[PDB]
Amino acid sequence: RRSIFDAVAQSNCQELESLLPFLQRSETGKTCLLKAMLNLHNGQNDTIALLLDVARKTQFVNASYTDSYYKGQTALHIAIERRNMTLVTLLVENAAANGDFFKKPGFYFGELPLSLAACTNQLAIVKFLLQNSWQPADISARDSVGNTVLHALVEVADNTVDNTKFVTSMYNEILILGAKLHPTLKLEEITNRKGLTPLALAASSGKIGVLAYILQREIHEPECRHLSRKFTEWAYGPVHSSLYDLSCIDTCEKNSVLEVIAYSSSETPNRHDMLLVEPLNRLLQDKWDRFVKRIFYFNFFVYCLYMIIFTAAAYYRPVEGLPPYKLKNTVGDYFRVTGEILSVSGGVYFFFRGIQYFLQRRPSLKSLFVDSYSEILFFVQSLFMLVSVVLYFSQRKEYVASMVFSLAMGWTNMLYYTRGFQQMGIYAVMIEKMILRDLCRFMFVYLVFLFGFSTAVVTLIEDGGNSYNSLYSTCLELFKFTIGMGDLEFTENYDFKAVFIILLLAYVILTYILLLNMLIALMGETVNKIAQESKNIWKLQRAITILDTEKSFLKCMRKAFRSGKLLQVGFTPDGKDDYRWCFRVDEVNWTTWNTNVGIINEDP
Amino acid sequence: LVEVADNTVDNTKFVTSMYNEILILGAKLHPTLKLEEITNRKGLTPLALAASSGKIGVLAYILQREIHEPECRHLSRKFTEWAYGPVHSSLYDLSCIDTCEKNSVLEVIAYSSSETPNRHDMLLVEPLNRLLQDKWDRFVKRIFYFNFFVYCLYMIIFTAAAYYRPVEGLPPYKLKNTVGDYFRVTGEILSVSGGVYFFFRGIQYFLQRRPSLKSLFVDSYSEILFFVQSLFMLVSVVLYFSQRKEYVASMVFSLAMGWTNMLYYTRGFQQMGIYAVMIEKMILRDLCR
Amino acid sequence: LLQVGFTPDGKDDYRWCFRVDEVNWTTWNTNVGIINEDP
Ligand SMILES: C=C(C)[C@]12C[C@@H](C)[C@@]34O[C@](Cc5ccccc5)(O[C@@H]1[C@@H]3C=C(COC(=O)Cc1ccc(O)c(OC)c1)C[C@]1(O)C(=O)C(C)=C[C@@H]41)O2
Ligand SMILES: C=C(C)[C@]12C[C@@H](C)[C@@]34O[C@](Cc5ccccc5)(O[C@@H]1[C@@H]3C=C(COC(=O)Cc1ccc(O)c(OC)c1)C[C@]1(O)C(=O)C(C)=C[C@@H]41)O2
Repeated sequence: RRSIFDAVAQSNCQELESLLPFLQRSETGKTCLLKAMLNLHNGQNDTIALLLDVARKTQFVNASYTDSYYKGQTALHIAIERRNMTLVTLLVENAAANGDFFKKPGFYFGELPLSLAACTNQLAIVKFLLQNSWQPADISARDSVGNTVLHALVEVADNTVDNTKFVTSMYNEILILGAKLHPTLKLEEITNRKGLTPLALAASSGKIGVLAYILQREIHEPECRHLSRKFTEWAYGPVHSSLYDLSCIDTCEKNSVLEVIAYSSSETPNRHDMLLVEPLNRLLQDKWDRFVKRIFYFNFFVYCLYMIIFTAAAYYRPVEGLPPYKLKNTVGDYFRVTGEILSVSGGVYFFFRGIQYFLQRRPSLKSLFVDSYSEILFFVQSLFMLVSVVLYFSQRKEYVASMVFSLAMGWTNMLYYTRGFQQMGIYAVMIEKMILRDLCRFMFVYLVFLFGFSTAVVTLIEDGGNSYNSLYSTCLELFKFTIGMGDLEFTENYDFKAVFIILLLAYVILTYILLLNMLIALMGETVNKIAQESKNIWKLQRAITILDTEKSFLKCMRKAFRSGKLLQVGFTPDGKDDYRWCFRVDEVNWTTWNTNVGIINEDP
Repeated sequence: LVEVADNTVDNTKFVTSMYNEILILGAKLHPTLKLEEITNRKGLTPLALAASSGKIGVLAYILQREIHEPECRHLSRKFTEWAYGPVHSSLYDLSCIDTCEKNSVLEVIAYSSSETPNRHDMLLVEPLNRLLQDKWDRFVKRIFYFNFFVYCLYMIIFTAAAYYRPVEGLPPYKLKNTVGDYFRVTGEILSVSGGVYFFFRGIQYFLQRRPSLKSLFVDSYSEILFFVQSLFMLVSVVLYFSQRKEYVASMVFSLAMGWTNMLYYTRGFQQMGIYAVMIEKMILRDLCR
Repeated sequence: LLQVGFTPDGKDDYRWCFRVDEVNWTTWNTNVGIINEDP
């Protein structure tokens, strides 16, 4: 064994030739062929052919490494990786890499020779394997996870421009070849174990390039034209109207692309930019303009009424006695009690809606305050209302201490409804983001400074006065300096006036002049950085609003409000009458001058 | 060759190319001799000299250089452990980047007196940033957080003991059998011990580094502030045991400084470390004018 | 501590290395000198 391995590594067949007659007369698992293939330089491994001939003259071709790390690897995989067309053909003429190296430091390409060839830019080897006379590869085969070659191609994509160009081109080539070989089979419809298709997988994983390619792709070849999603309804001059498939973009049995993009947990790289693709933005705008805007405005109006009733009923709360408060025959009492009942009902409604959302989505802690700010705020207001009810019926007077907070939250939650308008939706987005990010840092630093100087000042004071020798009072008096209401001499119970005035001046210069102006500068810089990002965040928020409204209204009319019209785009390869729910859009282009064919309809 | 380099793009290309050529020829003629190991009178090697003088181009060339020629391959620092497809894992030498007998590159870059042109950008080279992040994640983060926690405890004890200072009489204040007096005296002892500790640490730093006056407030802001707080504490002690009531006039200042020194510990976090950096720089530059 | 090759006179060039991975689509595998046979 050692001598054979040494001869194979040395690329010398003299020792192997001498030992062959002797053999005839007489943890890893690597075979002689695998070792020869691995230890090959510039195709200098010549012992492979002799070893294969000897093995045939004496099952060895399929020998594979048995190690869990490299389980399943064979000579064909090594040849394919090495980019040896001749060696690959020779090995094929005369499996799945399940090893941990090839599972989801490692490289994932699927677990089939066809997938490995497809993911590596060896198109010729893909073609040869697909139409190899000795043995053709199975285009529809799936690995352990269930990914096909198309799933593997989607997984490989990393949004790099060259990588995107590759993955899209190879996807198109494999699609066309698969259609040519097996017209009946629908390759894209296949799903992996998780249940996602290549399009759904691309939308879920954030691969914007693959999604953009798939959504709007046209194959002009008459041989394979049904493998397209964007057609051309007609064209007269520089004007032409086209269609988009919208097959599983609007409503799909498993999961549509819109809801996969919108309901992503923000771990997806670029959810915000994934809705700018050609069909999706226009589809969302169509849904907004058609039937969602009126429902949104009605919801806003009803919330306004609820808040007005809540404010009126809380303003006129009974003040004399202890809760609960017995009813009175006066009409005012009846109206007040009606207001309280309506407020409590609204609180319960929001409580249940928040619980429903948190169960359905199961957000993680990190993304809880980054993707569900509005839901958290509404749920917290409902929680305050319910605590207020519990205290009120427990003969406690602290219920008001809860109620007011809820009431305050109520009004400040009206900003949620500013997402129906672009220019105010962006303003609310910036308010949210600044509150989340900047104020935490600013307040940590501010409180460090304030507490340090308040402790120093109250230590200096001796109260011997107005009992200013209190930490709370000194903290409040030093905080007043920040809001332009600070008295420089608010006490005289100190033995040393110079120390007191020096401390106050230092605090004023360090916080009022330095920290606050620095915060102004940082807010200005942040406004510039996120001028465009806020627009994308607002668009995502409105898209989620549209999806929620449509899902809620599905009960009233599940399929009545469907986007796009059913149209015939051509004939199927086997039958005819290729009917699909298309979404027409027009376009005008002076430069190119009408040079194309395939206009579905004769007359514009 | 290192001395000649002036960080110009053409100059850098020259100096690196000639360095490589001379290295290869020297290896061919005299394989046994290790040319780079030689040092000048000051004791620096070409790599250490490049790191010290701020020559970022020469440092970047030296740190990550591979000579594929089989004749002279050991004259390389960045290898290639393996490669399967578009994925490959490589290695870096780290010979005298982490620990060196004379002076490692990391400590030469970090402990430079800011006269070096571009200390700040010299840590972005391929091995150094990842090496520092590895050290942070592995064993330094926990010690930093423990130090922050202990400083928080010290500051809380100091604040509590200074808040309840005796007000009637003249120092020193005789002890009382009450438990509150025992706790207060324990707080004072702990505060004084912390002040002495920071005093000695500041003296140690200033002796080891010997900063110049110009760079004193540009490279050792935190050290100066901690030393000044310790100085205030010691002056407070001296006045307190001299039967003077002005010790409080010192103590409070120290106390104030104490809390505002917590910002030193915001460098364990990027987004607040940058904020503290800007506070420092603005205080130094803009407010004077 | 890892072995990176053989010294010009002796052998077993051992040094304290710091491994890092890299991924690159564009260039397509064209080099030699991989220290280890198997990834
Ligand atoms: C859950 C969180 C973060 C939060 C809950 C409450 C207590 C809140 O204080 C904060 C912390 C705070 C405290 C003081 C000033 C700023 C922030 O911020 C919000 C939270 C911050 C707001 C600011 O107003 C808004 O953000 C409205 C709003 C903006 C964007 C939205 O998409 C939105 O949809 C619901 C609502 C107002 C309060 O909710 C309010 O009215 C009360 C009494 C305190 C504010 O805690
Ligand atoms: C050595 C110097 C420059 C200094 C020492 C003290 C007296 C200081 O005033 C200054 C001058 C001054 C006075 C008033 C306003 C701004 C600046 O600035 C600092 C110095 C300025 C600060 C500002 O807070 C900080 O800078 C905290 C800090 C930031 C960055 C750090 O890396 C850091 O590490 C220790 C600490 C607070 C004081 O130290 C403080 O608490 C007291 C009572 C006065 C401030 O002199």
